[PDB]
Amino acid sequence: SGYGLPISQEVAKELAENARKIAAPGKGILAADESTGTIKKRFDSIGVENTEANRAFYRDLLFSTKGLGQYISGAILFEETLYQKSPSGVPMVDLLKAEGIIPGIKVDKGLETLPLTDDEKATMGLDGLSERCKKYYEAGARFAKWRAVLSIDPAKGKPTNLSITEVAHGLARYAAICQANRLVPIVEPEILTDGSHDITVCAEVTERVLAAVFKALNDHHVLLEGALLKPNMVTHGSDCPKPASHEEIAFYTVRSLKRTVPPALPGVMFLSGGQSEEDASLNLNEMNKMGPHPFQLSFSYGRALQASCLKAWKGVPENKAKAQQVLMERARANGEAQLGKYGGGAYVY
Amino acid sequence: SGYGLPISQEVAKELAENARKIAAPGKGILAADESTGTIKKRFDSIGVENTEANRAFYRDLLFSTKGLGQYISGAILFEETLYQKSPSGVPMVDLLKAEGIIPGIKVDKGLETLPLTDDEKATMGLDGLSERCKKYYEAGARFAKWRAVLSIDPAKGKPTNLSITEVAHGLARYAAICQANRLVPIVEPEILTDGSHDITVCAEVTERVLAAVFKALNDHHVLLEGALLKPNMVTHGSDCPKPASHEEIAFYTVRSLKRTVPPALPGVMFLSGGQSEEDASLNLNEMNKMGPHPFQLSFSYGRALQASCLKAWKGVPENKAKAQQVLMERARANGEAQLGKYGGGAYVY
Amino acid sequence: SGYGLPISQEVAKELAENARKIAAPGKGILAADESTGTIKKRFDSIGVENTEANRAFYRDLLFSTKGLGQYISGAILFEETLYQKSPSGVPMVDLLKAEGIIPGIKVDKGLETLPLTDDEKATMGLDGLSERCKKYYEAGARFAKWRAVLSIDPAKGKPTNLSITEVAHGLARYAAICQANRLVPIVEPEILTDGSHDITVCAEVTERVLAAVFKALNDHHVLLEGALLKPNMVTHGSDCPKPASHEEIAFYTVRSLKRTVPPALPGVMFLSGGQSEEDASLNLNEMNKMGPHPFQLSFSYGRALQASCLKAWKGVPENKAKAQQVLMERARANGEAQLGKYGGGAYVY
Amino acid sequence: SGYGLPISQEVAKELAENARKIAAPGKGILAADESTGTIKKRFDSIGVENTEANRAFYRDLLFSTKGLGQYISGAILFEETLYQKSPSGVPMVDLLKAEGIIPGIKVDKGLETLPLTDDEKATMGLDGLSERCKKYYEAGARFAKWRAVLSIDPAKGKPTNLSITEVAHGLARYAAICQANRLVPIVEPEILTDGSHDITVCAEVTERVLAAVFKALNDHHVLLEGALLKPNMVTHGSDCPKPASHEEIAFYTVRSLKRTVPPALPGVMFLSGGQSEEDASLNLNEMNKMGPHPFQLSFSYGRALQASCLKAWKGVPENKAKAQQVLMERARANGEAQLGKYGGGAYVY
Ligand SMILES: O=C[C@H](O)COP(=O)(O)O
Ligand SMILES: O=C[C@H](O)COP(=O)(O)O
Ligand SMILES: O=C[C@H](O)COP(=O)(O)O
Ligand SMILES: O=C[C@H](O)COP(=O)(O)O
Repeated sequence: SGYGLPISQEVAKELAENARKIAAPGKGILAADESTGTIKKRFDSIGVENTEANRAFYRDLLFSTKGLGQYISGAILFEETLYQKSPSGVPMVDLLKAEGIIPGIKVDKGLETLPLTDDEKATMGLDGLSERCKKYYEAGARFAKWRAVLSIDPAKGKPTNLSITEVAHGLARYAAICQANRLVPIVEPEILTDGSHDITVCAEVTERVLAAVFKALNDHHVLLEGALLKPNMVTHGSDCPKPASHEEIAFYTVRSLKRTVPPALPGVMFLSGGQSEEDASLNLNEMNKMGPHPFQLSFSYGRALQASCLKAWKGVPENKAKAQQVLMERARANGEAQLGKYGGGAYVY
Repeated sequence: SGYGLPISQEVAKELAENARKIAAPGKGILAADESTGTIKKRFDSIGVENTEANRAFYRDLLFSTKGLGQYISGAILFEETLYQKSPSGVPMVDLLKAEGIIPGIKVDKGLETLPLTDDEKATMGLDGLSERCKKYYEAGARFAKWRAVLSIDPAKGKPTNLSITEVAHGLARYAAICQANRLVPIVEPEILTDGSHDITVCAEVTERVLAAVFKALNDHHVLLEGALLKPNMVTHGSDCPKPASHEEIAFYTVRSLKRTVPPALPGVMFLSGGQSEEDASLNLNEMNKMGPHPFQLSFSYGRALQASCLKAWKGVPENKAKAQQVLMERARANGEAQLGKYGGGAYVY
Repeated sequence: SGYGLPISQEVAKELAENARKIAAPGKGILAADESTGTIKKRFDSIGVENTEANRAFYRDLLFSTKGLGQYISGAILFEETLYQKSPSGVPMVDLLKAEGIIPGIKVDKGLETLPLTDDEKATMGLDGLSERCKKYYEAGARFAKWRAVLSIDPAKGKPTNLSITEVAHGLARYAAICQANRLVPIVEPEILTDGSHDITVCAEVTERVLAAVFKALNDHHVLLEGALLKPNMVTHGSDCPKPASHEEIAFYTVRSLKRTVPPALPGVMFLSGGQSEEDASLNLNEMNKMGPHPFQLSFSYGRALQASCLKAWKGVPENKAKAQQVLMERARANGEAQLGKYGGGAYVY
Repeated sequence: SGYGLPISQEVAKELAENARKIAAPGKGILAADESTGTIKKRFDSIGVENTEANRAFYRDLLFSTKGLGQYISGAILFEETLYQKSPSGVPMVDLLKAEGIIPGIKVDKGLETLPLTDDEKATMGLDGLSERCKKYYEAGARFAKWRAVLSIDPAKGKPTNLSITEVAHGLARYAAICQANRLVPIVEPEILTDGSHDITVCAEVTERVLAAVFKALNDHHVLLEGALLKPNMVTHGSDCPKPASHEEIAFYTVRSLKRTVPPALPGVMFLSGGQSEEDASLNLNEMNKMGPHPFQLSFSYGRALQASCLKAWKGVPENKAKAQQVLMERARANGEAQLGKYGGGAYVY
């Protein structure tokens, strides 16, 4: 009767093979999909003018790092970069392919307030998405990313039912559209750290959100075997004076996932959401000392892979090698953390 | 806590006043929002080439009909027409204002298949909708329309849960966005007549769909006082050899509405969905002999107001007067039907 | 396919005829279904020992009041009373029939905390309900009542999603079971007045609860034509120093109903929930000066019909006539209030 | 705000420890909770009169089998048996304790048709359940069982939305009540094999049902760490002429679980639902050659553990030893199957 028509075996096999390649042991994702405006903030941190040439130089600096593919399975790109050439004229996608890094593409169109909420956000982008996915696949992308955002505010009842319902609906539609176009969807429901709530509050909210997200994925006929999750870790709020221990973050994060995520999903690729480079590595490492797990626990890091790379680049060209060196140090740290083998650098029901 | 923030009293009052003006006794809506392609079919029925000049001539023929505002409270426009001038150079909106007809604007971006359904449709258009609503309000629109489509197929389980969920979600988001921009949303969940199902099947499906739609409107903080519903009448499927009597259509249609539609909604403006001009009038008339009702039962007709107008125009200019004459005959028929006073032309639980 | 099987036309007609008889103009319900324990509190207010003989005397005092049927369409009984005889040996149901008052029966089994909520309540009683309904119908009952309870506490997020979901589920199951056994279900989702919240908070919560209740009634195939609603009025919380004006209570109460209740429902029979006898009458009267309405707005009062009757009885037999006199005064007041004709005694979006 | 209050750490630890003991490697559950009537059918198969003495003899035959605890971690009892003594006067629970088998208790009150469905069933029993759980815990029970039933009928749209919603609601309420009383809930949503549908239809329906069940468990604050699932295997319908291969049943069953069941659940204890003793063992064995899994895959078998035991007993006393011998043969077979080590006896997206 009215059940989902069967997905194409050929398409399903491609999605599942690529999702498992992205969630490969000892590897994770480099998130380099900062929009034209978000990257301005980054370039401002080191005093660089946001010219197309500078963005091309920096993304070339990242993707032409020799040996990066030992630790990086995929790279999320902004649309500009997907169709960009390096200063030397090499397509960015060809830099990735030479390292065997799978290109991915951010496909949402950003955030808009839900009417009559206290500044809670819907993620836009479904219009034309299917046609965009087709073009992006032809350009070399094999996975996609769509970011939704929720916030915790006990006094205001955030996240409200409408926020959660909207986030889940947008992610499920986006995920099904991606899979119909041969792109592995990264499902990113980010619960922001804003506030002074405890780690146990983050855990409760994360559980409620993921339960809703995965029910909606099921309702929309999303193939978990060919999808990835990119959630927040479970942590104290950012206004808390003391950060939770790495063991605490690891425990509550794994618990929240095991309570809500069906194990057909091949990989959970965490966002770093403002954490320091070293915390992001140590928190992931601590989770993978608790393994083996029913899914790969790994990373999809932007700031946590690039912070020191930017401060070492400083917009100054000649120290490109130094900047690439520190990117490799962080890629190695997080690849080792995926295995629970990172040596440091720099049950509750 | 996490309830809807209060709507602006000033905005709410405008929406409610305009919704009641649109649902005025003895009046209804002229649906003239045929897209550039849908109008080609119409012009083909009488052998007219779909030039911008011909579309402008025909829409001018409609909106410059003297005295049309006695029976027509509002006119739904396609975007082209909202910003168009008549052949004589008068803005289409000024033609409407001269008759005191409120301009309205279709804001959805059409239909797209839901992945892994049997050709069941999502309605697209939320991206940029809020900004479009602002521009359309400045151009003179005071209400909007968004068409969703469902079909009945018992053997295939249509409409499936995913279809209904998607339709309701899109309509609720669209309605809340419209109201945040001072536009009265017409909520159109059209259940197609395709198939050979009985009128009682149409009634069951219509009830399930409207129950879902109105729950979602509530979830999204939509102000029913400043909204309108544009549903199918409840009828036999179009493949049935005998059409249901007008009394039967009237009974099951009113029953389906009274079982699902809260009476804060000011107006139900039916689509004609393929009915003949005379059936559309007689079916509405029969419902309003059953009055008084908790909401206005009226019309938002395209074909049922224009069919004979087109065949009388034939693309030939000079018989503009004849064509306008027959438009007035149908506008009067349906205005009188709104009052249950149309004289004809041409309990089950 | 998987839609509700059609209700029996014969059963549906009986339910709809009896629901409309209960919601008759100028009449309402006497709620006399105080359990054996709840009545102890009442008898304690005037110093009477809760013997079966005293309960029989008092219920006989109520139901043998000459002319009560001019204002009382139905009487809700506790099970004991349904099978009880007056001190003179006349069955209580025969007293009701002699006045043409329809007997009704409370069928829930009281409240139990939902695990891991802050003392939020499920209503129990579905087990054996269908068989109880059959016996109660044979004993003369023609409608039933099932009380659910919610509370407002913004700091604790009450009513929580689980509370609302449970209330709606229990009411919908109970209502469908009643109708399968030829009993009109009174659907009572009582939002308690406890707290210091504003009337606008009560309105928001009442809207959310009723939207959920009526969606669940639809999901469970409940025939609205053969059902009744018994909601709280919309008021300030009981800890507020100033009580809302009668005009304010009337406005927000009617608005909350018209925003959520489909007009196929024949009647809304308010609970008085702690209001004084005179407030209960004046608040209902004010709503029916705002008529005519899409459904009957009337009363299902316990305390608001009996408070002075008890204090006049005092457990002293001989002043049975005085007590019956004051019951008639309150029955007349509320019957007149149903018509908006009570002369007193003793738009916001 | 309105989230679940924290479960008691002491209660949670007990539930999780007992759930893991029940789901112990190489062991599973003996389902001996046949009601007084269901056992009549069994005794009739071999011509035994359903006297309390015969039931006591047979349950004693089962539970006094020497060495049974090597393969049986728990035994589900009917209430009669929980408070029964063997013919020799030993309490049934003491027989279990002597083998280290954990006693469990069936707590539902059977099935009742949902009004206006085509004979789809609600499970009754929530009324008084919490108090029953307390008494059963004092009598020695440490886990409970509640059976819901769904059927597949594509032409009738079964299982309908109402069936699934009801099943999920009843299971979630029951599970939360059990855990509040220190009993591990076995969650049994049995999809019947009735019909001629393919194994892929069973897989689709099983996925939809389990997705709904686990969302409802989350909504009701059920601790997955202290719960167990008892689902149907995924198989062809019982009217199909050819039974699916053991490899096919194993593949689709594991897939349906991994697509819907969060891995915090410690154990999935399959019902045998009419399968032969040898099929039940071989199908489980085939699943555990596919291990290791994110949860224990094991058995909760009635017929598949007792069929030959009954036919060997024949109601004749003296061959008690023979009957116990064959029970041990089947207990060993299924314990070995839990490990994927049973030697036989007697990717699709
Ligand atoms: O974490 C996800 C990405 O950083 C979001 O990028 P964006 O802010 O440009 O949408
Ligand atoms: O009934 C609604 C309108 O006729 C839909 O117009 P459209 O086909 O151009 O979207
Ligand atoms: O308002 C409803 C009834 O007064 C409830 O009676 P009860 O407390 O005995 O359940
Ligand atoms: O599979 C579960 C049990 O066999 C059900 O026992 P029952 O039929 O007595 O409820």
